[PDB]
Amino acid sequence: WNRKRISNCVADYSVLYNLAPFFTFKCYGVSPTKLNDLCFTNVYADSFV
Amino acid sequence: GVGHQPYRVVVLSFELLHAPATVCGPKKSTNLVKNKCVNFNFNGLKGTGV
Ligand SMILES: *[C@@H]1O[C@H](CO)[C@@H](O)[C@H](O)[C@H]1NC(C)=O
Repeated sequence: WNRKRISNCVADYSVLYNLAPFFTFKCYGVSPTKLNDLCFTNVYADSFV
Repeated sequence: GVGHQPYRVVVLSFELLHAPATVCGPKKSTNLVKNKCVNFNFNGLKGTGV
């Protein structure tokens, strides 16, 4: 699986709602609606099928 | 896709029992018994007493 480092950028997650007709969007530890209000040191995105 | 097919949504908002109740469930009332330790149910308020 491919892991992509995401850093030094502004992440607005509402744009994701135009990217894909989501079947499952579930989060652990953070509510999905407050993700625009927080700051993270580094994000990692793992992509597979 | 699944995330863009339209949906039809009905929201049923209920007002709790703080007044005389106009909307009630399909239940049948019984006779009134006074001056005796009975189990009572007044508009969904359950209890046990005289
Ligand atoms: C994905 O990329 C293609 C071309 O690269 C573009 O036509 C399409 O609009 C993009 N999808 C979204 C959701 O932006």
